[PDB]
Amino acid sequence: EVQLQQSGPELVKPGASVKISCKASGYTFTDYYMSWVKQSHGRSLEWIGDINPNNGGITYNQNFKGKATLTVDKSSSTAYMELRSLTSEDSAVYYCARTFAYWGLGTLVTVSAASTTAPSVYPLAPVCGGTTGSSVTLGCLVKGYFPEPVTLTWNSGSLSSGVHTFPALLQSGLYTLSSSVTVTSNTWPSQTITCNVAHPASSTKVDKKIEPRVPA
Amino acid sequence: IQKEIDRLNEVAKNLNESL
Amino acid sequence: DVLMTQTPLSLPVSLGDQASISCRSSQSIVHSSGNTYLQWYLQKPGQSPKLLIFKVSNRFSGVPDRFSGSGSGTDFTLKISRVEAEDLGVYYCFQVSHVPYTFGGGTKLEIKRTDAAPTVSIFPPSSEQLTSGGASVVCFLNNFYPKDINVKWKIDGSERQNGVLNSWTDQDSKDSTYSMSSTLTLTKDEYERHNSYTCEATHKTSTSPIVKSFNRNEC
Repeated sequence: EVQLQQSGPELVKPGASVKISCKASGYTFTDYYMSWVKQSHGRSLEWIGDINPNNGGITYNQNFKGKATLTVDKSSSTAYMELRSLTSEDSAVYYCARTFAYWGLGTLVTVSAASTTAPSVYPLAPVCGGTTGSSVTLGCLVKGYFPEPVTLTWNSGSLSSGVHTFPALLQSGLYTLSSSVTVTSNTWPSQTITCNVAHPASSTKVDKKIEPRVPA
Repeated sequence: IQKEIDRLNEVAKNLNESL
Repeated sequence: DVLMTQTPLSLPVSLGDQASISCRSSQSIVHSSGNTYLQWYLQKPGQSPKLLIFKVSNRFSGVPDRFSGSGSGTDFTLKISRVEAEDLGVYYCFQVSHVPYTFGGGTKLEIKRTDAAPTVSIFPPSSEQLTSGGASVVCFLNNFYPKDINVKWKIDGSERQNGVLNSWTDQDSKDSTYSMSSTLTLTKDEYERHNSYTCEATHKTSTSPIVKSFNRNEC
């Protein structure tokens, strides 16, 4: 089958450059244009340009001239995009596509000054005291990591019903995410509930038991 | 590229069945 | 450049219902060959776009027959004769007749259900975060419908806007609700200088705002 294999995720400093690649298989590379498309914020799509692998001729989107340079290597059936003088606006998923019908899985490019940064992981027990209903909600805050992703589970994944894990957001160049879990109030604190967080890039692994807030 | 798009239904009808 | 305008932004439907999505071009999109290269895609979360229809009305490959594309001039339409769960996601039109090729802004297909009031929970900073100089107060607003919600933070009765971060889930696959997390971040020093912290939400299921508050000095 037609297959477009794109290079892995790129973490680039502001003002640097990065070169992305797309290896084609399952068809004759030089019989078809290769196109590149940018997607930001998981929605807006923009066409960057097309290259003819046979002669190297290019049709660019005027708005990406100077930002993007398209090349090909026929002997490896590979198309290349190099992105210049990167800024936050260049953080996006960049797709290659054949005839706009066979798409690669995309290459995430993240522009950031941050080094790899382990998260601080905080257990969120309810406000001290108070009345409880038939259910109780606990939380877990995963603050200030880089790059994505973290993995977060509750009781090693055993607790999955009643969980909401929210998409990470940026704050000071770093990611933050949170997650809530709702269980019957007969379940906690009588039984242990722990949020488990892993951040592979930093080899960070933290398990936080949710413990009732005590006054003293 | 437009001539390529013209020929898209040369392929067998076995792609994108789960959309 | 040709502007592609897609409506609606979001389309809530019931499974099994018909659905239609509109795409308006700001000018004619007829290529010099006489053909119109308007394509439709479905993109599912974390996935690459998948081609449904090319050249206005030609169904691609093994795309199910319940999908069809049509139109002329500056009106284009994608129809789904019977919406199924695998069709949920964002639909995009794309013109490849005039350089620069341009996409519509997408239409998200979602599940319609009855209104549901948010369950709101507020969490003070953890004692462990306090030892670090920062303080985040977290408010969860869970399992509500529709997705429109307004959240306000009050510190000692005064609205606080700086330092608020809001994050939404996608539609729940089991109950078709939405949830959201709202975090107020302050310095530890500031947090300890004030007493009352309030998460306030407005949602169409209540004529009054939903209030959840705690006092830093209560225990």
